[PDB]
Amino acid sequence: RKQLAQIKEMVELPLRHPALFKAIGVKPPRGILLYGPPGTGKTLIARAVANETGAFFFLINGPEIMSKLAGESESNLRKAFEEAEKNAPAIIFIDELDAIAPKREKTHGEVERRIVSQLLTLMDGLKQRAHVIVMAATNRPNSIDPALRRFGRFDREVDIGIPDATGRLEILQIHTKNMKLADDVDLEQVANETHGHVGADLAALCSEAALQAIRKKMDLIDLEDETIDAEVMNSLAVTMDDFRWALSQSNPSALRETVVEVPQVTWEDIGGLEDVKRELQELVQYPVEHPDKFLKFGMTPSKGVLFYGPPGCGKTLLAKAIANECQANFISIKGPELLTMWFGESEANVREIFDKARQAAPCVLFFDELDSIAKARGGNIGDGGGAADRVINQILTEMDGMSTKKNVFIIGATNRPDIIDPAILRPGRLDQLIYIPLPDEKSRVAILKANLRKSPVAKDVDLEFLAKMTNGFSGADLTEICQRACKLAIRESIESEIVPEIRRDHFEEAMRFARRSVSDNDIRKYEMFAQTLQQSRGF
Amino acid sequence: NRPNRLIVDEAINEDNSVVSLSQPKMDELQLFRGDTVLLKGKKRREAVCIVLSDDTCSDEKIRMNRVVRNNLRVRLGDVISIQPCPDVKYGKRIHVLPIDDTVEGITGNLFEVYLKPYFLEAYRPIRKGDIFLVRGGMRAVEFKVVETDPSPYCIVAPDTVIHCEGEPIKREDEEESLNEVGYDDIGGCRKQLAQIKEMVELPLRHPALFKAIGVKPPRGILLYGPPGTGKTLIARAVANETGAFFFLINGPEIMSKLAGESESNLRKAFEEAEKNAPAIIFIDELDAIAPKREKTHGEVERRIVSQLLTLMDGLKQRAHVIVMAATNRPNSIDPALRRFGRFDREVDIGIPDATGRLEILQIHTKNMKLADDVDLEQVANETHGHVGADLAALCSEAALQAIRKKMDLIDLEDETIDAEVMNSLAVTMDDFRWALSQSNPSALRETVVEVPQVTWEDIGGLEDVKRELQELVQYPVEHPDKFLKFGMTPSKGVLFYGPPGCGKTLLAKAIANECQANFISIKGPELLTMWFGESEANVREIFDKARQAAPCVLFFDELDSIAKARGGNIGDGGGAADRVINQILTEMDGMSTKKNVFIIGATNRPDIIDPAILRPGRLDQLIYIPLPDEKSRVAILKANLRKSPVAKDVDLEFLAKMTNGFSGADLTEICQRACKLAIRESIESEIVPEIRRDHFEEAMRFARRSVSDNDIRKYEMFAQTLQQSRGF
Amino acid sequence: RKQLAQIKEMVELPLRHPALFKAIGVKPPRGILLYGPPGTGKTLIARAVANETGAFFFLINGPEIMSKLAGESESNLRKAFEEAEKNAPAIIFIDELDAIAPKREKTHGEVERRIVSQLLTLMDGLKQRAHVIVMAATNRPNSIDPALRRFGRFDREVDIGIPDATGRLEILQIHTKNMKLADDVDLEQ
Ligand SMILES: Cc1cc2c(C(N)=O)cccc2n1-c1nc2c(c(NCc3ccccc3)n1)COCC2
Ligand SMILES: Cc1cc2c(C(N)=O)cccc2n1-c1nc2c(c(NCc3ccccc3)n1)COCC2
Ligand SMILES: Nc1ncnc2c1ncn2[C@@H]1O[C@H](COP(=O)(O)OP(=O)(O)OP(O)(O)=S)[C@@H](O)[C@H]1O
Ligand SMILES: Nc1ncnc2c1ncn2[C@@H]1O[C@H](COP(=O)(O)OP(=O)(O)OP(O)(O)=S)[C@@H](O)[C@H]1O
Ligand SMILES: Nc1ncnc2c1ncn2[C@@H]1O[C@H](COP(=O)(O)OP(=O)(O)OP(O)(O)=S)[C@@H](O)[C@H]1O
Ligand SMILES: [Mg+2]
Ligand SMILES: [Mg+2]
Ligand SMILES: [Mg+2]
Repeated sequence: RKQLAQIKEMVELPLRHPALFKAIGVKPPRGILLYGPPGTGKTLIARAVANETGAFFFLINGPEIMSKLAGESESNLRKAFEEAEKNAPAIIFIDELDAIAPKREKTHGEVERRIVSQLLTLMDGLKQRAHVIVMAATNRPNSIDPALRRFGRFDREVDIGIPDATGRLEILQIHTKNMKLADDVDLEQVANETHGHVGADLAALCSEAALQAIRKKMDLIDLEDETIDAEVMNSLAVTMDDFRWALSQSNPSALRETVVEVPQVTWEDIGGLEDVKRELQELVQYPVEHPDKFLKFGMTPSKGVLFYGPPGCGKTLLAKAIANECQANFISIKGPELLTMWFGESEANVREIFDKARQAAPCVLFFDELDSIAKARGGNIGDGGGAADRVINQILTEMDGMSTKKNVFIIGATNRPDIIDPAILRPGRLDQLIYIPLPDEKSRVAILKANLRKSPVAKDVDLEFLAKMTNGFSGADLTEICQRACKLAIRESIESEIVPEIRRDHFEEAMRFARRSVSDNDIRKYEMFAQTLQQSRGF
Repeated sequence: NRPNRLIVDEAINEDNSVVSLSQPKMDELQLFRGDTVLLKGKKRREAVCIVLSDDTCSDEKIRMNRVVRNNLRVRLGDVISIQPCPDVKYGKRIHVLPIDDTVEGITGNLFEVYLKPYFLEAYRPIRKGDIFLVRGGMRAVEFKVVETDPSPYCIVAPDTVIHCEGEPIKREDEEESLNEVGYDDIGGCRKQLAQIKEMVELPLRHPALFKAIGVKPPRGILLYGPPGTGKTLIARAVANETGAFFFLINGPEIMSKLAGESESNLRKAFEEAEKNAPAIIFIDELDAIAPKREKTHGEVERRIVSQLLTLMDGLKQRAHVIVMAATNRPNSIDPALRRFGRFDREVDIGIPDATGRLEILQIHTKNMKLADDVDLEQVANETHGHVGADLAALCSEAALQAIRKKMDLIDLEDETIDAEVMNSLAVTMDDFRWALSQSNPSALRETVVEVPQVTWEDIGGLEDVKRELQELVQYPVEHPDKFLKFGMTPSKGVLFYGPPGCGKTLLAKAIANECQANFISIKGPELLTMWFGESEANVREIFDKARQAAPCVLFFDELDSIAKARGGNIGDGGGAADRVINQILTEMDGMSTKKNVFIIGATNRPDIIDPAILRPGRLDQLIYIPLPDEKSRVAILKANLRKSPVAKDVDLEFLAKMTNGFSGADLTEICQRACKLAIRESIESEIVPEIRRDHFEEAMRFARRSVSDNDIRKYEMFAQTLQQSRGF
Repeated sequence: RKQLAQIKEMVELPLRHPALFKAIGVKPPRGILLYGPPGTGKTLIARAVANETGAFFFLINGPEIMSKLAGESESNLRKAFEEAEKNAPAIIFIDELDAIAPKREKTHGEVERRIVSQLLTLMDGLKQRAHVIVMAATNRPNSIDPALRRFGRFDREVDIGIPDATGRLEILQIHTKNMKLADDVDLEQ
């Protein structure tokens, strides 16, 4: 939705008013570069915006250029540009570009850099003259010739990520609108258990689910005829088990990367921690929702917040809770995934993970368990020197190039804040330090009312009573208690088959098998860094 | 709607023309057990068969064998009409003559050995124009009738005389030979075949049905499996047994010709399929067609890659055409071809297990009649890494050994061979024994997909962990209705820990077979030898095989091997983390909770593994394997000698009564020593063959302890206090 | 000695009885791959087993294929296979193969993988039809295209190592038989 409107801002404005641009000095768009993983819809949206404007549209994807003999491939591309000039206004769209201009460490073949030079010539000479726009699409950032990303050829780029749950909701109906659904069927719950599906994945899933429904009646009906009657087409309708069996197959097996979703946790949804709820807003909410402030008094807002404390305190959720109330998206970067993408002595994939948070403004970036990088360099005892890395210096240098007026907010999280370099803790990258203490009574009662929201828990139990005994337990312990109680209740529910509700004794058994996620000595270690922390800066 | 139409499906019985049905259809058409049934098809032809009764079957379908499928010209996915015919028929005179197209090299009388055993205990009627295939003499030959008694009135009875003439007739174009591959010529891959049966014949037998509906039919299907799995055989069968056109281009004939016409040949191979719709396209090898990877050598070879991408990208609906390709390894296909719309659906065909390998022997030795003392059961149990090609080569060379064993002394030098000695030949025990002792089993070994055969009664003891493993595996497999009414979510990972030699691999297998799931065993050192240095690139594909083979239970045997290489005993200055551990712990988090894939880890020193995989959401439940108790100690002894003639003088419970502080390795090695000493005195007495009490008595005294005592209390001090180690 | 008898088990059996294999279902051998260090005798034994059977034998080693101009090298190999079909039974022997199909980390040159694809085509299409066997020899295991070691092309391999003392005894006399030796001379020590 966000990616479409800003195309609506740069395509139809310089097309529906050709003579308006001829008098004004504003240079219209020429080149638009597309992004996104394969199957995102790089072709569908281009075809829609090229066919629903009335202007001419010409299609050349990539391979038909390299499929023909040498010599005429360049001529075809050259004529495809002059044919668009005469019938102005026109538009040009290129489906895949990564296999067209691989002017990188490959540099194989004489004829293939010829077409790269040909396209560079055909775009470099594009003065105003007529009203023509070329557009290209690709799958990864490190696949476009850097000579094409210069100003005047490809200076404006849009990143289209994997849709979230509410983004994936509309994709189901925009393809199943001709499929009338029964009363007991809804598309809401089925689009909630998935988190990495794109339009192509959902289209394939619905197609095969419909095939399953077709065969479920063709196996017993056995109607062998050429033409089919409409008296049975209308009676057919997909059921619950079809969408259940569709996802249990191998079609969800796809590629997973940084997903852009919006959180759904707000102030009433959580409880307690009034001492840090009062403070996080002071440094996030106001310099987002109050543009008039923060420049009359001078000064400048922060960019970075480092979260620290006992493990299992729910730092990721605490960071999400503030990002959704400022009308910003959220990208979750957990520790080990930034380590598995490191390989050895070659990553070359850092600069592009920050731009997605920039095009999707406003956005709140989160680094979950940043302590993973220090794990690999040196842990526990450590090496002879500092725990610095070529992946840490490159990100701490990258976060300093941004202007203070951008709304991008980076948030770090760690669990052992004594081994991280003060280099990122410098006054100007990570200024404010915020401590996450153990959950109090108001949060302990809330976590229990939240982790069983979809269970038929009887009213015989008391929610406040559990938090009354539970004092020295962390979020992991509070969750695993409920997990154990539900696990024992679900066993007796099946055993009675040889009524299905959770009773007080079910929580009572889970009470006795409780353990402590954290010890005691590490606690006072954590709140001795809280009051005296500015002393560690610089030394 | 005339409820008599039945859907055609292949039969499972390995015999002559016998059609199986269900029980409601038995009483619906008022037909008895043994009766003459009438079958009607298209092209105005009549065929007869026998209805067989079955109860353990599917809901509603017929079982249509290939012998009369060619007789009635009916393929898979068509319709068949059945009706009773209570007509009394008696056979007196039948005339049959072979065709001179396949009788080369056969001399002598062929009616007293190929027609006598085939007719007795059959009572199978015949019609005019029936094409039935018989077996015998290392080959299969079909018969055809030209003139006989007026059809029908033909029943096999001993009172029917025969007489040969000695003049074959020329075969016409009305029928086809049965020597080609059919749907019944493939065995070993059963799950992989049915889901192809779900995506090939459905969008082909109903072309106009898809034109009205909005469901997009399949276009590209990518095959997998090690070489020799059968990537060509199944494709040829599914392309030839559907009636649609099939065109073959493997890979090398494209690159063998001169530059310029190779692309033209591929371009014309696609337009020739459009006009004669419906058609199908199959590509034998693809890894050598599109190597758009670190190779990128040669100008003309990426030209054909772009040509094929162009020819598949432009494939709109139009006609009903499907392209299929096969390969040998996952890291050999151009990633540009695996996009949505070209290759989005993939099937993994692994090495068949023992019961999978059983059928491959007979589907190639059916023409080889075997003696009484020979069976194919035991010979397919000692092997674990053979595919169809390996077994075919093994049987071919075993037959050659049998041929030479009589050609060395018979010395019959003649052009044509007689059938009087072909029938007398039969392979023996020593042939299959000597076949495997040669170098033909030397092949490539990888992850094999087998089903365990150990259940609750097969093992004993450990009631405290049998009671618990089921609570977290069995119910959220066999009870789909649960685990969402109460909310919550099932687990994915279980980590096994304790003294070495406790049988953790077997304990993990015991639960996987009772939930109707396959099993893949990943032992420690094999995932280390595939690591090399700074380059593995082979992790992402080892998890998808457990996903396509749902349900499946994955097992990591001795995960502690990875920590061994990074740092052991003392350890390094930091954590024992690795780029092979982070990439798998990140991969196991991308999966949805509703998948039925279950990963199980096993270790022996659970104090040096990173808590990163022990996070609450990857490895939540921790299960301890204690020392075997009395009930398991008696069971292991009754299990490890199941194939030995142990006398009744010994007592099974008595041994477990002395044995208290011994582990599974010790319990096994005691029996190994007892058998080893008994087998020596058995041979020494030759200068009776049963195990006596003293044989176990000597093994009793030479017993050792696999584990010490101090490590024990170390193991059960982590059992009660383990949640404290999470996070620190 | 051991390596020879098992060739005696797979060459003359499917050649001296052509019509016997036509009636039975046993698939005769097609491809036989040789091994051994250079000078082991990969050519001598092939010539002996091809000349002492009466069947036709055609020789193409390796380099004459790559020595000629581009375009006719493939035609020569193609015609060398059809010339053997008409005069059945026949046999085909290739002297060196490591320099014919280097489909490995080398992958240099356009025309040289062309002949690899040509030979793969000419062997892949070999159904029963006549009684023809192709044989090839090499010097090291990591020099054959893995695509050629598949089932049906090269699935049976023999390793011929360096002969031992008693193995080396006979080699002296099989070449010095025309050299009459004195009384005080012996080839044992
Ligand atoms: C499933 C869940 C697990 C978990 C864990 C854990 N160690 O697994 C830790 C913290 C919160 C957790 N939650 C959780 N999840 C949510 C909420 C919520 N309550 C408020 C809260 C969160 C963090 C802090 C204080 C209080 N708690 C609120 O609703 C949305 C999701
Ligand atoms: C050959 C064999 C060796 C072995 C060993 C070993 N250190 O070699 C350890 C554990 C079981 C072993 N088995 C074994 N194998 C089997 C069974 C069985 N008994 C039940 C059992 C298994 C593990 C645990 C408890 C009890 N034991 C059961 O039948 C199938 C195979
Ligand atoms: N965002 C989307 N919304 C709706 N349908 C979509 C979307 N993306 C893809 N589809 C469907 O998927 C089909 C194929 O889309 P593709 O063009 O293959 O996707 P893509 O992003 O262009 O990546 P390629 O072209 O496959 S490399 C389209 O015809 C649509 O039916
Ligand atoms: N699963 C199988 N069942 C029965 N026979 C098989 C099977 N797989 C292979 N065969 C036999 O082996 C012969 C050769 O099969 P291949 O096509 O070579 O196997 P493949 O899996 O296609 O790998 P290639 O083509 O050799 S790279 C077939 O003609 C069959 O006789
Ligand atoms: N095993 C052997 N027994 C007897 N003479 C041999 C043997 N091997 C080689 N020779 C002799 O050596 C000569 C040359 O043999 P070669 O063909 O060169 O050996 P090779 O094993 O084929 O390796 P190449 O062809 O040189 S790469 C033959 O003509 C024989 O005279
Ligand atoms: Mg597209
Ligand atoms: Mg094949
Ligand atoms: Mg030589």
